[PDB]
Amino acid sequence: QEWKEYAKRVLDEWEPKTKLGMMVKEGQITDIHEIFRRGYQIKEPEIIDVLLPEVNARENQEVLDIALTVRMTDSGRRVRFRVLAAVGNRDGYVGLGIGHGKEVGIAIRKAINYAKLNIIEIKRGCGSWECRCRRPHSVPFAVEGKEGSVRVRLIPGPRGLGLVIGDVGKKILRLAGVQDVWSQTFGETRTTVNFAKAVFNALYNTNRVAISPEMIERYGIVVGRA
RNA sequence: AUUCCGGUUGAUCCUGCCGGAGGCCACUGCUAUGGGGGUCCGACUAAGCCAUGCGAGUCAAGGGGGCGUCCCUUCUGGGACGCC
Ligand SMILES: [Zn+2]
Repeated sequence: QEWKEYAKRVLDEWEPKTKLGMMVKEGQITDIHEIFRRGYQIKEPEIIDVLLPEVNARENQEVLDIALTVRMTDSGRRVRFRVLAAVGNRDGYVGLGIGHGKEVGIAIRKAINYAKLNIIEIKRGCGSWECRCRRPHSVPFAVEGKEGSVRVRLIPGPRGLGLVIGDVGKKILRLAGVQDVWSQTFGETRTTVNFAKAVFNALYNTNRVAISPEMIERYGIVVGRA
């Protein structure tokens, strides 16, 4: 219950500034599923700390890309660090973020904060021909997501099959809780930022697919926590 | 595993090729304790050329002969089984 007591400490010594922060602090909101699909803005990392306190674990925190960028000036070179990171719990909830700094540590901190701010909620299940089980071990059905030039299609896979995707998408899916999947990617996958954002968009798009009431039972669809 | 990674810029995103990464066959450096199973080993260039030995024989119950043994009447001539 270390994460639970961490959440209690945050809720104690946190002073809300936004409407959603006030809702959480006063107690109108108790479960993270309430802050989604309502149009609210998440601008305080303390909200995510309180509602998903496990995202602060190192095992649940993943730094994806570190890049050095240069600005030219009459004096010389101005170096800056761009860090692309991802956080989340290994059940339904994942987030991705970008941070910039004069130092790698500052960039990492800002990227983690922005990933927490951008956290989303996904849907999991099983819709593969070779599995036909009813567990949230893979994506419920085939989805697509594109960022820039990279197009990523995620397809359900049989239980026990590893994550057949690049390293970046593999880490993102592992943080999101998905365990088995097949992938088809087109475009420049070496662009880590675009690849990660395409995987993130593909995971998010699971909520854009209309489904029938019986499909939930058929595919074992689970929203957010399981 | 229905996968990616490095490389064009002071820095970025694309198109595009090259390389890395896996499997199979052929030649080859270094090195090598065993035992089993298999449809492996002068096909790639010369279906180019070959010393020597062997790789197609069998039948005496189709036929007449020769050499040897035996049984012999006994100069006669007859019968067999061995080899040719
Ligand atoms: Zn399944």
